[PDB]
Amino acid sequence: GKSKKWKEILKFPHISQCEDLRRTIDRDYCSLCDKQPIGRLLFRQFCETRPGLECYIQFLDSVAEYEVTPDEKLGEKGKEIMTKYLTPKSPVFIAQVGQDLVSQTEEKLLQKPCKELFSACAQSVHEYLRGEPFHEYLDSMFFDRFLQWKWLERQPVTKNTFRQYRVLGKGGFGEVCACQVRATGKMYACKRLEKKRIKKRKGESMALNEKQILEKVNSQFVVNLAYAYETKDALCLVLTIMNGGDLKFHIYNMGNPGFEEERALFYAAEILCGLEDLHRENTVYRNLKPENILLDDYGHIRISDLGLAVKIPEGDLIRGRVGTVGYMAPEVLNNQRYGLSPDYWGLGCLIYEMIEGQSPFRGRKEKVKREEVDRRVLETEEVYSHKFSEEAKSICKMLLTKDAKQRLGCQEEGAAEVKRHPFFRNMNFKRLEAGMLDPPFVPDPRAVYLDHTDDDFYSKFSTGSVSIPWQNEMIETECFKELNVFGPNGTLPPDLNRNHP
Ligand SMILES: Nc1ncnc2c1ncn2[C@@H]1O[C@H](COP(=O)(O)OP(=O)(O)OP(=O)(O)O)[C@@H](O)[C@H]1O
Ligand SMILES: [Mg+2]
Repeated sequence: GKSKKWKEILKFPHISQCEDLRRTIDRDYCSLCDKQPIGRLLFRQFCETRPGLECYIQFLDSVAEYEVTPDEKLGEKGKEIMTKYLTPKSPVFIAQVGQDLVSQTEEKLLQKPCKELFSACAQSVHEYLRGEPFHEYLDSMFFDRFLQWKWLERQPVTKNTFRQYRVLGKGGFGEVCACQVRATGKMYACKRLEKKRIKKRKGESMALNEKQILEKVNSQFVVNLAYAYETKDALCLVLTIMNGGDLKFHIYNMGNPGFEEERALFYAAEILCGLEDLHRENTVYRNLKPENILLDDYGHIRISDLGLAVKIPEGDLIRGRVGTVGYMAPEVLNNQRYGLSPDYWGLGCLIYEMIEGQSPFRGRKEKVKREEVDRRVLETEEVYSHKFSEEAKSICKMLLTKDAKQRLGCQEEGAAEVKRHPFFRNMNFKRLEAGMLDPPFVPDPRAVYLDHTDDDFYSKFSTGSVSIPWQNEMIETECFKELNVFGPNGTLPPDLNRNHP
């Protein structure tokens, strides 16, 4: 439900207003033609204009198809790409790949198909497009149009930018509205943080830390920040909305308690991919527990509640002793200096609890004081049942290795070590990362499953819209599709023409 007036509020500014942006935007190929959703479409749209560029995009498109293709049909899709782009006769023959590079891929398929067959040629294409095609696209009307989208992105976010609907919960610092953008109609979830609740607690530092972690992560498996605006009586964090309920609910109230191993595997796989993205920024999450893994409407999961997460300077350790009783890694309970390893401890606790329907150190039916829980965590070896394949016992007791020095993924290799583990022997992370795999359970839609130091913090926190999620909102809500229109027969529309404003 877009507002009746949306075409105006999202009206492109005239190109003449974007001059500041033009000189300040850093002209990085990978950012402007790929990381930024709308710049990606604008560049691809620029390549369709000239013919002989268009085959390079058609190629990269099919490589992406081939990299997820079911392993049974991998080489079958390879042959098709070979007879379309890697053969001199074909009309969409890509020449900047070189007759060398293709002759090598020709025997790569004769030497059995792997997902990285065409990865060679693809880089050859990206190395070319970064060159001449990019700098034409910059001095073209499609980057002028990209600047207009950026102009709208940087526009100021206020309470009137949204519609705050039913409240889905209550939080430590405030309630969690279910807000909608007026112009686009996209649904999000507000995290309302009452003012004085921060002021009395001196929680500014941990509030700003959360906002900053949230906006620096672009992951499918971690809640994303789309907006950070301040109001007269709160500070809002607009995030990904997740209505599928949380994992705790599905482990216990929907479960046996517990999942089939194959069901738990899917969840683990995504949680693992989620942790990998946090760990690219060398950020540690530390709050892994079932009730913090949320499900969306399609049935996929994301990691929620990052208020306990901190960036770690590369090659430096942190100290904490924070978390939840029974989901705290040994090194945390001992208040030792640690790195990212607590998060693989948490993976072990999440895979165990999903298969067995209870914590690896606390019976679902057990009364135990906090002390004995921790004692077990540090001293007792957990037990497994016939609910666990050999493969699943293995991964868990490796992730639940007391000594974080011999714990999975805690070596230089990292999460790559964990994906290889035989528990994911049947999991295809490329297709998972691509959404090709169907979640095991799909949730039914209609279900319930006062000074200047503050003025400083306020403005540091209230930075506005986040770039990547805001451009995705435009595309998703077909606001890009409708508004991104040019002139009849490839001519300058009036908003991109300097001759008449
Ligand atoms: N991404 C989201 N989408 C929809 N609702 C969400 C989302 N994230 C959190 N919530 C809701 O927020 C409510 C709980 O609030 P919140 O997590 O902020 O603090 P809490 O419940 O007091 O405990 P804690 O923060 O320590 O986990 C729940 O009702 C949950 O459904
Ligand atoms: Mg919270």
